[PDB]
Amino acid sequence: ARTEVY
Amino acid sequence: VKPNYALKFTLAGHTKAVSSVKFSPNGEWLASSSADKLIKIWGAYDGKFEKTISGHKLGISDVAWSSDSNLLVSASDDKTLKIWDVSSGKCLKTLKGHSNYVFCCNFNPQSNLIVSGSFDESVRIWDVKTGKCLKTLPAHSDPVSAVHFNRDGSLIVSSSYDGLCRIWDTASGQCLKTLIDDDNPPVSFVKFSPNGKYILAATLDNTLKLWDYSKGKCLKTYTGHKNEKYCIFANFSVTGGKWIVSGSEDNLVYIWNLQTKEIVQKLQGHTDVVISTACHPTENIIASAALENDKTIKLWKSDC
Repeated sequence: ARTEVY
Repeated sequence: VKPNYALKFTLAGHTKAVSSVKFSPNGEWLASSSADKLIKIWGAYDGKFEKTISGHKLGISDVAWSSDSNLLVSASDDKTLKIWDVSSGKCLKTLKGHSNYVFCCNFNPQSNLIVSGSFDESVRIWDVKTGKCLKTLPAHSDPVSAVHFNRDGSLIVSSSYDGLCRIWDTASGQCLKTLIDDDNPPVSFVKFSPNGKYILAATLDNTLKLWDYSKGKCLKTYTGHKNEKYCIFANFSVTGGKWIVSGSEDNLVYIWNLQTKEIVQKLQGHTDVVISTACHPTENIIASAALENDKTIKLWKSDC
């Protein structure tokens, strides 16, 4: 998830 | 004084974006986690591939070493954490409890506990020996972006997209303090200073801040970099000059003088957001890692 934009 | 970090190694092993890089306390290894569901262990000084550790069902957002450098904990989209015997690569424990992505994790200095933060908006405290969840702190109102023990282990700092930074008592689980900004930007990273007196907090308004959480006053402010989208790691560099070290969304590694707040160095080489940076425990060595368009890990060495 850290490698994606929330 | 001004650092002179230079590129020594570029490590290409992951097939997806890297999420986190951490140096072992004994200074021997660098651990990397990635969206490719894998953990990799490399030599900290030469970048030599040591091993691939697999078992997670989905991508991994974070890893952390135990104080004895023998264990690794990983936080994954599969809603679990995993405790790994580094020397064998075997999963010792699977920490189950979170109801969404596990985003961040850390051991306490004694390494009997593990703290985790999650997209389920909670912070959990786990016993390493049994793998059981000891406490569940209803910490935030949004995904928890960072969790970190102080050097004594009695405090846990947490951050979130909700705009809050919280100090929790480890023993009781009580929120001991709540740092508040009236403008309330999403807090994407937080970490205790190596003295427990301050917390370094990143906010998604291109700002890093050195806070005295006790008085609730912002002591230092570091800018110049780009950070509006991702939860990028930041670090206190203490082996040489006292620097603040952070990745940036403009593909660079930023290094500030802690006291003067001036940008003292920019490390160039990555071609995507430098999501993660870490500082070697004893040597002037920085590890950096970047997202999908890059997927590499870089090691940088300085004289001071």
